[PDB]
Amino acid sequence: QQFGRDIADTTDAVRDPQTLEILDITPCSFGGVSVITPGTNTSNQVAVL
Amino acid sequence: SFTRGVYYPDKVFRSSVLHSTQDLFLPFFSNVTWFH
Repeated sequence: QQFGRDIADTTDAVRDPQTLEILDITPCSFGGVSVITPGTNTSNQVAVL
Repeated sequence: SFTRGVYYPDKVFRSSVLHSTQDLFLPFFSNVTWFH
C-alpha cells in the first residue's frame, strides 16, 4: 500500500517516500468566525469566537 | 472455485472499511478447469 483512504473518498494516511513510514494526513484547522457583541448602544467592545 | 481469486484491487490502503469495486474478478464458487 502507498496511501490510505477514509470511509469516505478522502486520504487519511500516506506511506512517506525517502523513509518508508506512515504519515497521518489531517485536514488542517478551519472554522467560522462569530462576533459576540452586546450592541452598538451598549458597547463597541466585541469578542471573537 | 469456492471463495478464491480475490486480489487487492489497488495499492490503496483501507482499514476496517467495506469497499465495493468493479474489476476483473474470479466469480465465487465458479467452475474452474483443473488439470493433473
